[PDB]
Amino acid sequence: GVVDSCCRNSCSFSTLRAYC
Amino acid sequence: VVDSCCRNSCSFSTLRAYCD
Amino acid sequence: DWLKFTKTPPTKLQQADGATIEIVCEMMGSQVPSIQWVVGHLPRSELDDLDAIVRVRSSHIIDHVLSEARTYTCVGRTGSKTIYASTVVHPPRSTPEKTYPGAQKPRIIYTEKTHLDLMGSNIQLPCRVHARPRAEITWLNNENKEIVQGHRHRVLANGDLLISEIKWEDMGNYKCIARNVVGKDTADTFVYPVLN
Amino acid sequence: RAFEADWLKFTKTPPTKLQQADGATIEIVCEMMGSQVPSIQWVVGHLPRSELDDLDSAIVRVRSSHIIDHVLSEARTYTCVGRTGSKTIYASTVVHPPRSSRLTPEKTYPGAQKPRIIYTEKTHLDLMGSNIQLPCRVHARPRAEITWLNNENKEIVQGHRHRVLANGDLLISEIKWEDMGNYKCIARNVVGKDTADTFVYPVLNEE
Amino acid sequence: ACGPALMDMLRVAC
Amino acid sequence: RACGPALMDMLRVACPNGF
Repeated sequence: GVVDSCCRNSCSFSTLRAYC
Repeated sequence: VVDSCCRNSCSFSTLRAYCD
Repeated sequence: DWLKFTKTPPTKLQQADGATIEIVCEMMGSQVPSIQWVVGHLPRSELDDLDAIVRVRSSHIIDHVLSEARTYTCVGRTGSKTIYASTVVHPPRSTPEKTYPGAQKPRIIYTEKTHLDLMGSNIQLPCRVHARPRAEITWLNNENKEIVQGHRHRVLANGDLLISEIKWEDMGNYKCIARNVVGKDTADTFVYPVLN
Repeated sequence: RAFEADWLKFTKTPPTKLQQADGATIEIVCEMMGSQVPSIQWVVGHLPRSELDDLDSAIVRVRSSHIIDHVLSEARTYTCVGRTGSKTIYASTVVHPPRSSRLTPEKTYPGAQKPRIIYTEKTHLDLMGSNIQLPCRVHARPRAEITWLNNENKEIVQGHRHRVLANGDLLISEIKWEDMGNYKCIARNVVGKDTADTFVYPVLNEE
Repeated sequence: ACGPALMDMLRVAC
Repeated sequence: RACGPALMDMLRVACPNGF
């Protein structure tokens, strides 16, 4: 469910890598 | 030439006239 | 920093008379890697300019029958890292060395499949067509409207689209449309702006 | 146009043969002038047909040089390809390795490298209100950093019109005559610098 | 919209 | 001004016949 949270915000980097 | 063109802008047409 | 193939060109190919072969090699890696092709056996020779994440694809078009086998090496380069694969194309068993003749469809030979960067940073997505006659580049956007040169965006001399100081609104799927008389080709570069 | 002319001519022609003085660094230069923004490309070997792009006003004189920084195991031919529009010309250099060597053949010289600007435009003529992209392409290890000087010689700052790209290319937009002059590329890294001047002349009009 | 990209990105990145 | 022989230099390559 990366897309739902990370994409929507959208997230930045380290948050993305944390996912993964 | 230089005087003709450099002092003011020169047309592409105008430059050709200079060619020998 | 890293660099990995995501698509690798096959290590051997067999040509077919009357056919046009497109070799495709793509990679993902840090800070805008750059793909380059060279033909022949070379040991380690060097090129071509020494002055965020990106997945970039590039292809080589063999549009004329071979007179001998040849090797085409696709070279990837970001910063310290450098990676390579080769394809050997055997000529068919059945005019060699004569580019096929007359109009050819555009094939987009250099594009970026996915681009990640930090906001406020200017990015330049590339479209390099290969097509005869010479094709025309039109750039669609995230909501599929033709680009306007607003100084927000600028389509460059080479077909590369320059999106200045990216922001969230800008995130999405950008498309390149290359058209000439005998057809079209199209490619979408994702864009995702990460934040500091 | 049209069926032509689209032209292309050699201003500086690479020499037909060179001898690699041992542990030498050989830089081969070819420079050419023609219509549109020509492109120089280098390839090693003997090749029949060739492949550059392909994504198709103005007259431009371009320089490009190839840097061999390692000792050759065998002779090699270095070919410079020039292509504006439907034209193509090429010139070739065969570089003999030295007679004897105290070095490993085919091993890039190790060490710091002073910048060399390998790709520059000596003269760029285009019509007023046209956008130009001047190049500086450096070959320096460590990686060099490009500063651009205008005709006045004042450094260049990001803005409307003048703008410096990631490639090192300087992009001037909707050019006026106020812009005419000589523009300088300074490439500098930890060991030193090299410089290039790109003469620009906006033409008019018609009008 | 962006759904697939990150996953498509995801495999490669880590 | 600055163009000076830049033009002259350009022309000699540029034309069929040069000066």
